[PDB]
Order: sequence, then C-alpha cells, then structure tokens
Amino acid sequence: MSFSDQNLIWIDLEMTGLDPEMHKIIEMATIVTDSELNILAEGPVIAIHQPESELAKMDEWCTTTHTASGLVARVRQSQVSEEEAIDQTLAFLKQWVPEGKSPICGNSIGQDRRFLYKHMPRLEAYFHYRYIDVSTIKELTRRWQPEVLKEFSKTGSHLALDDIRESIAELQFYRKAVFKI
Ligand code: NA
Repeated sequence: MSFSDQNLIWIDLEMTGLDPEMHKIIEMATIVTDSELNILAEGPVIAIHQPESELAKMDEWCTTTHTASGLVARVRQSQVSEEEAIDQTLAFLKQWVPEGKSPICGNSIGQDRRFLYKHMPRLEAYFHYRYIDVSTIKELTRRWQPEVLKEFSKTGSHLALDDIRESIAELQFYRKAVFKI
C-alpha cells in the first residue's frame, strides 16, 4: 500500500540484561512510519520464550521490571522462538519497506542492534547500516536548550510496543520544538 523506500522501521527489544553475549531477547515490537513520522502500521508484538535458566540471569532491575509489566508471564507462556519471531517480523516488514533501505530507528538503538547482530542477524540485515537514534537529539537538546525537555515526558513501561510509540512521539516533539525543517 504505502510501500516506500523512504519509510522508517522502528524497533524496540526487551532483554534479560545489557550484555548480548550473556542475555537474551524476551520481547520485540516493530512499527513502520512514513518519512514524515506518520504511523502506517504496527508489526508483531512478540514475547519470545526463554527457559528459566535464562530468566534466572536477570538482575533485580530486570526481574522486577519485567515481572511487574506482565512480560515474564508472557515469556513463560510463549510458544515463539527467536527464529519464529524473525520470520513473523520479516513477513510484516516486507509489506511496508524494502530490504536494506531504512536505518534502525529508536532510542539508544545501537543497543538493540547489538542484540540483533548476535541473536537475529537475518533481521539485522534488513536495515540500512545507519541509525536514527532519537536520543542523539535528546542529548543535543539537553546541551543546547535544556528547558525544551521540560515540555515532554515518557511513561517508560518496558512494554516494547508502548516504548517504541513513545520513541516516535519524542521525535515528533523534537520536529516541532528543536528543528526548523
Ligand atoms: Na529500548
């Protein structure tokens, strides 16, 4: 439909921790916007099954965060592996954006990309090599005109789809508040 090589792929992952070599992906969500940030389509929101031995690597922050959000229960009940989650996500993305065209979009999205390289390289390969990191603009705004940041806030629930929606909202806010294009 609105298929375009200008569309942007937004992605957020939840993990059992901060180290791709030790930890695992437990949730993935994708959203496609057009080049003007209008949300065209939301992709699969997938809790990825992990065994207790992997959930047992979570520290207090991860355990409490992902238990309170309901994600841990969804992970335990999930019947979807990483490979199946890749398959579902690629089947969605192919309907909206051509392969290799969109940068990876989100907040501190380099961290998610590290997990993709390690655990989902077939999905990492779908992105252009560049990164659209909304937190780059956050950090520049904090230094150049920090009072701007008081006009926007986030809930930060660590539910992957809700967090990526907040990433898009943050960039929409910067478009009006700190850009002149
Ligand atoms: Na994130």
